[PDB]
Amino acid sequence: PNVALFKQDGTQNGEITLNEEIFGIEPNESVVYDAIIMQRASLRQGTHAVKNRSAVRGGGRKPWRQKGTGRARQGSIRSPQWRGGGVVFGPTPRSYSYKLPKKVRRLAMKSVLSDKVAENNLVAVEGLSFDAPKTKEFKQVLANLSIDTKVLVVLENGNDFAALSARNLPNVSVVTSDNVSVLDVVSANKVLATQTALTQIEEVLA
Amino acid sequence: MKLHELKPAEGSRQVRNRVGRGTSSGNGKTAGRGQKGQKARSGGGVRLGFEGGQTPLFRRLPKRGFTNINRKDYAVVNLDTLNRFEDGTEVTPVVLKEAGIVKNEKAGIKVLADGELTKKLTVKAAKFSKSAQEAIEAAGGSIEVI
Amino acid sequence: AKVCYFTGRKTSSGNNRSHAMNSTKRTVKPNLQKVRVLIDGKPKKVWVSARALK
Amino acid sequence: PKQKTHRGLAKRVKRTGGGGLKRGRAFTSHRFHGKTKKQRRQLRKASMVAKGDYKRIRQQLARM
RNA sequence: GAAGAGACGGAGCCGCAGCGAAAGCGAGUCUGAAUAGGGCGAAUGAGUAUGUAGUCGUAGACCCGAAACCAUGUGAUCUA
RNA sequence: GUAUAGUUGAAGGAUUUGGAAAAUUCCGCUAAAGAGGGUGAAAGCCCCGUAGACGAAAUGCUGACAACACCUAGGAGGAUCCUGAGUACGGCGGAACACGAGAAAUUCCGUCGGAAUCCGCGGGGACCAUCCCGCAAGGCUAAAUACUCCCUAGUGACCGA
Repeated sequence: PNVALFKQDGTQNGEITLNEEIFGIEPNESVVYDAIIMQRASLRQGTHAVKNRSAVRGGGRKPWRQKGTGRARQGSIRSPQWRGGGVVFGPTPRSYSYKLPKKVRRLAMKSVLSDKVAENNLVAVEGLSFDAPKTKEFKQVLANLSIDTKVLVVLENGNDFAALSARNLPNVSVVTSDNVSVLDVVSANKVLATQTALTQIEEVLA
Repeated sequence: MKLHELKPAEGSRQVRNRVGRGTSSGNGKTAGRGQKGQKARSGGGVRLGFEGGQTPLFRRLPKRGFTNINRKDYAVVNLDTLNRFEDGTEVTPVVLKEAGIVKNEKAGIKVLADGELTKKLTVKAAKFSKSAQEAIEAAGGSIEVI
Repeated sequence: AKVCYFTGRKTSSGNNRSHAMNSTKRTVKPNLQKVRVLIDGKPKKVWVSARALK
Repeated sequence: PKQKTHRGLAKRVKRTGGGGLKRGRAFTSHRFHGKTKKQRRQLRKASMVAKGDYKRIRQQLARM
C-alpha cells in the first residue's frame, strides 16, 4: 500500500510502495495479545524475600515444660502463630520471563504494522535534520504535519540532531530502525518515519 | 488492538482453586481430603508402586534379557519419501538431505520397501532390503552400498 | 613414635570389616624404630621407619 | 530435578508399539516336577498388561 | 543489546517402523521341522513449541505438637 | 586517562476560593533541561538540582614506549655413553573411582617381598598374541569460575510500626 510524502511542511510529493508481506497481512489478534503480555511481564525484577522459621533470629529451645503448666504445648518462641515469627509460604525471588517461538514474534510485528497502515496512521517524511538540537523547531515540525496525539518517531541511525530535539512532552518517543519493539508501537496512535527507516525495517523483518 | 481494550483468546486462561477458604466454596474444612488417615497428614502418601506388604508386581515376575555392546542400528527411510526427486539426482546420504528428510543419521541410511515408486532415481546408501533393490531396479535405477 | 625423619610415614585411620560388613574405626600405624643416626655429623637418636633401613 | 525412573521395572518389562507392555510370566525357575506339562508349555510365552496394574506403575516408567 | 523483544546460534531433543534376549531381518518379524497355528505389528488413523488449569515425584511441601538420639562447650559458691 | 573537594547551568504574571496557593481562569515564555526532592494544599518557568560544558596544588591507580634486565640458533654422522630405585609391580589388610570383591584394569595408604635400560618401558576395564597410542617415579604457571565484612552510584507489579 501507499503513503504520501511531506518535506518539513512541503506537502504531498509522491507516494511509497511497501511490502504486502509486511504491510498488508490481515492481522491476528490473540497473537498480538500474548506478545504484549509476554513483553510487559518480562520487565520485572523478582527481588523480594521473606524470612521463615530457620532464618528468624530466635531461639531453639521449648519455652516451657510439656506438662504440669496446664497449657497448650509450644516448642519454639518464633513459629508462625506467634507475633514476630516466621512466615509460612512467603514470596521468594523468581524469574517471570519466558520466550515464544520465532514465527509468532514476526507474525506479531507484521500484524501490528499492517494494522497501523490500515488506519492511515503512518505519516512519512522524506528527510529530517537540524543544524543544532532545537526542541522548538521540532514542535513546529509536528505543528506542520497536524499531529497532536501520542506519537512515534523512527530514525535511520545516529541522527543526533533529530534525536536530541525530542525530549518533549512524552507524546514523543524515539526509536531507531533497530529497537522497534511491540510495546513501543501499540501504545501510540500515529507513527512518523523517514523514507530510509522504512526500507531498513524492510531489510530486517523481510 | 490497543492497551485499554485487551481481550484474551476465548476458553484459554482458567482461574484456580483456592482450597480451604470457606465452607460453601466446596473445599473448606479438610480441603478436599476428607477424614483421618495417612493420606490426609502433612506430606502423606506412600511411595509409588506399593501394595502394603504384599510383594508388588515387579517381584512376582522374573528378570530377562541383556543388551548388546555393539548394537549398530540405522536411520530408515522407506520408499515414498524418494518419490519427489523427479529424474536422476544421485540420491545420497550426504549433503542432499537439507529438508528434514534425515536429521541424525544413526549408523548410515538404510532403505526399506514400502511401497510404490514411479521415478528413475539413483541411490547411494549403506544397507538395502531384499525387496528394495528389486523395486528400484524394476524402474531402472542404479544402486550401490557406499 | 610420631613421624619419620626421612620419609613421610605417619599414623592414620581406616575401617574394619568382619564377615558381614559391619564397620568400626581403626588406627593403622607405621612400623617405627628408634635408631641412633648421624644428623649433620652430630649423633642423634630419632624415629626411623623399617622400610628405609635397607 | 528429574523423575528418577525405576530400575526394577526396566529389567523386566519391554514396551510395544501400541502402548502396552510385555511381561515374562512367573513360575519358571523351580520345582518343575510338581507342575504338569501343559503348565510348563503354556508358561513359556510372555503376555501383556492387566489394565488395573497399569495405573500405579505408568508414571515410574516415564521414559524407559 | 536499556538488568529489557531481538536478532545471530542446527550441537542436541521428539514424531515419521516395527519385531526379536541377541546375532539380524524389515510392512514385516519371533517360537517352530514347517510356507501350519499363535503373539506383537500392518493396513488412512499427525505431531511439536509455548501459555494456562487439574494431579503426581524430589525438595520442610498444608501448619502446630512430643518422650528421645548424636557433636562441641558451661558448671563442685548448693551438695557427696 | 581516572579516583578522592568543586564551578556554571534556560524560562510567569494577574484574577477567584482561601489563614496560606503550586488549585482554578485568561494571556505568555523555555527546553541537549518535562528524572527526583523541598516550599503555608497538587509547580516545566520559587528553591536544591537534572541535560550540557568546565576544574586538581596533593596522594594513589591504570595504560602506552623509552631505558634497564633477561631468555632463545642450523645440517650430517650413530662406535660408545645418559634419560628421575628400595621407585614400578606382586602377596596380605583397607579406603577412591557411579563400580558394596565381584570376572575387576586404572589411583592411594599400611606391612612384607622386589624389575628392565631403547633389541627398552606403560596403557587400550581379568589374561595372552598381534596392531595402535604414549615415556612414570623432579618442579613452576595468567584467563575463562565461587563469595561480600565493607565503599560509591542506583533499581524494585518488595514491607509501612
